[PDB]
Amino acid sequence: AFSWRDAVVYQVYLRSFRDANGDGIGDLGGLSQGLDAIAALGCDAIWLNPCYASPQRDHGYDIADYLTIDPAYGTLEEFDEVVRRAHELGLRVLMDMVANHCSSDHAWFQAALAAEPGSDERARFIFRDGLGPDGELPPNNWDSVFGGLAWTRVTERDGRPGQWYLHSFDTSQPDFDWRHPAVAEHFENVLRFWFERGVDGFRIDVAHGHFKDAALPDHPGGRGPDAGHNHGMWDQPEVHDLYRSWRALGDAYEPEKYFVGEIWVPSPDRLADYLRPDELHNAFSFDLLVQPWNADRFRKAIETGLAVGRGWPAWTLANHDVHRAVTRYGQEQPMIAAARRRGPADLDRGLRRARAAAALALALPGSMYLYQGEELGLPEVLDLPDAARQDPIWTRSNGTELGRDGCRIPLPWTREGRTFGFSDAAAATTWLPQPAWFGAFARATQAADPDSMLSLHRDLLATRRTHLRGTEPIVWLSPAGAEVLAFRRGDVVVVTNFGSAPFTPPSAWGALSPLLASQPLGSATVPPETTVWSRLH
Ligand SMILES: CO[C@H]1O[C@H](C)[C@@H](N[C@H]2C=C(CO)[C@@H](O)[C@H](O)[C@H]2O)[C@H](O)[C@H]1O
Repeated sequence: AFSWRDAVVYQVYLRSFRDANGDGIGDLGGLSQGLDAIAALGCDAIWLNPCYASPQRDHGYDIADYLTIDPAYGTLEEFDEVVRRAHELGLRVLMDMVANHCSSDHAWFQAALAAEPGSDERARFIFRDGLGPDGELPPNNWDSVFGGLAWTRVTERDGRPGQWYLHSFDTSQPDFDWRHPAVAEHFENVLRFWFERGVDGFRIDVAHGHFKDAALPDHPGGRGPDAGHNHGMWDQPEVHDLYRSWRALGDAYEPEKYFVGEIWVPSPDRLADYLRPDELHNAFSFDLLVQPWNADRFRKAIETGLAVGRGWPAWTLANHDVHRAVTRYGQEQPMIAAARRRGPADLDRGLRRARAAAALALALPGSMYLYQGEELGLPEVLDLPDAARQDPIWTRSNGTELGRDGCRIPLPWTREGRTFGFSDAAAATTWLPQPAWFGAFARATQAADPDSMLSLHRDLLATRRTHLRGTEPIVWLSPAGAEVLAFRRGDVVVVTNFGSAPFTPPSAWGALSPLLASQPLGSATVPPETTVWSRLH
């Protein structure tokens, strides 16, 4: 039967999955068409990046209406059909909860801008007087995650500059005041609304956000690279009461709803508090995602994930915010900055390592989140033309930080077609341009090739379901620091040879016959940069 503990979740970046309407934008009609492909791959659930009404200044994470689907993606009726079709295929459905902030076009925030200092409208956000004799300094020294100030100054109704409002992310994403009672009430209503439509749970955006220190103190570390975690801006005690309330709400349903947090905090003990039994079910294990190709760093990150997750963490190797794994591992090897390195990526090296890494991560106890396109071995499109970039990171850095658009390129479905089957002929230009070579990675081509990245993922998910029991914990076979990672789970032994020479496992690891491998191999040595799953006799 289905279990969240062992779920393999396909992350659907809807804008770039499949364009059924022919407007150049991935949409719900396209997702409906592609659900058969997700289930055939072997996945257990889908998580949709936010598809609510949004001006797309942060591509869905700036929400203007939490109770409606963006008209570019479809109607609520089409959404209901997607949910029922997914369910009919056995796929559970996670939506994306974005409650730290809303779009500046949300009706509440437009009302706040039009209201006076001290109004209730502004009290639902974080508006403060500026510092300096004319208020020209921001109220404190906080940085936007996307670069620049975390505050924007507004014009008051006398036409002169006045108060500033806080935005942890883009200027167009004002942060709520989570101490204002209307905010919590609104988000309980949002949860209930979507749960009523059969949504099975939420991925929680900025789960370390929502509450800040009520005094909004300056970060003593400053703005610089090694300023450190801004303790006043994130990860406050009140956020745990919030998740207790959401968990209690979700636990009233049968089956109970599911919550996975997107949490970025440095301390594993701080992270673990989000996963206490009355709070969130899980959180992405980002330590592994940011590691370079290195056996020792992988092992340490896996150890951290297993402790924080109490034995069944939520693993992921890529998402819509970081460089694709084929690029990360194909580059020369040296928090989130580690997953956004620039420089030449060797495609064959990156594909080899990405295959081995997928095979390793899918053997770990717990759940696994596959970002769309990773099952095709897509590289990051680093050479996107300047003019095509849309990520606020690009604009706010004046072009000195590339941003995330290179992992959001519309997927290739067929070798043929001007958009590689992402849309039909008659369709508008795609919202981000696909490179001329994307057709080489087409899903249909890979499905027909037993050696493809897609076929490897299909084999892994099939073998994971038949041979890997969720109740069997890791028994480490290799020692700390080894260049070859090896463990046993029940009667399956997993070996990842991170190095460039073949490796012969010591006979004490058992009498092994191979189940699958991320490369060819009929010997008992593990080829370079290869993962092998074997049955233990
Ligand atoms: C290092 O992580 C930081 O930067 C990341 C980009 C953020 N990720 C989420 C936060 C926002 C803001 O809604 C969207 O722009 C991202 O796509 C979403 O996945 C993290 O919450 C934030 O802590």
